[PDB]
Amino acid sequence: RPKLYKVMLLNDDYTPREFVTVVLKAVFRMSEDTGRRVMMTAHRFGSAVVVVCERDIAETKAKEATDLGKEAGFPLMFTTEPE
Ligand SMILES: NC(=O)[C@@H](N)Cc1ccc(O)cc1
Repeated sequence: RPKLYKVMLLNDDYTPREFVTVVLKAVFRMSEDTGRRVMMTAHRFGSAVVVVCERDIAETKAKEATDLGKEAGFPLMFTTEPE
């Protein structure tokens, strides 16, 4: 029985709010609306659960989404943690 992993969106003071949104759309197939809501959830409370899936997939999507911010000169960070 594989363990499932939460992909966590973390907060920072630098990454633009709308950039986080379009990342969430592109990588996690969220709409504009859901993207804003999740993005703001991290914005206020420090973090937010984006998705929960198999480990290897969680790691892949966390890396992709983080690399988008990274190569843009942003500290945007997606992590995985187990449940
Ligand atoms: N520009 C800002 O004010 C950031 N707090 C926006 C942001 C929200 C959520 C995040 O996971 C990351 C960044």
